[PDB]
Amino acid sequence: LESGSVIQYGNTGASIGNVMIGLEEAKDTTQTKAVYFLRNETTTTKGDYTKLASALSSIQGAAVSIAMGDWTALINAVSNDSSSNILSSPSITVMDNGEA
Amino acid sequence: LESGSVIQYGNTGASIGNVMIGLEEAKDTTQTKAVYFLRNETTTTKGD
Repeated sequence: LESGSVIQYGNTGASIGNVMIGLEEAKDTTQTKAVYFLRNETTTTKGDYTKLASALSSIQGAAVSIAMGDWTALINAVSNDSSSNILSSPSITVMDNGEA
Repeated sequence: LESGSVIQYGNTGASIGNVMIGLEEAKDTTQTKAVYFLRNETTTTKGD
């Protein structure tokens, strides 16, 4: 994020840019005025988790981030299996040449 | 939550990311101005 460099794949249910930006917006911020006649008018503000919540909403399986110095590697991996088995038996009794 | 790492499964009726974020938003927060000429203008706020 210091530059705009990404190796991005949108096929996976998680994009690295959205994850990184949402992580950034969730940090605590200090707007220190230093309007020095109140010499040190700082402030603190808790971050917002909306972008991070939206980024992780569709993730199925493993999505693990590893930081190694101004470079983040996101690994995604999942395996899905499903089975279905249905039996139905309707029956009716009629007379010859009649509709049922 | 320090990173974005999750091993998430939505089939279950509970997703870990939503649980963790909701737990975080329910904590007590201190917006300490330290606008030092009231040297220590703190505040406290109950979580949602």
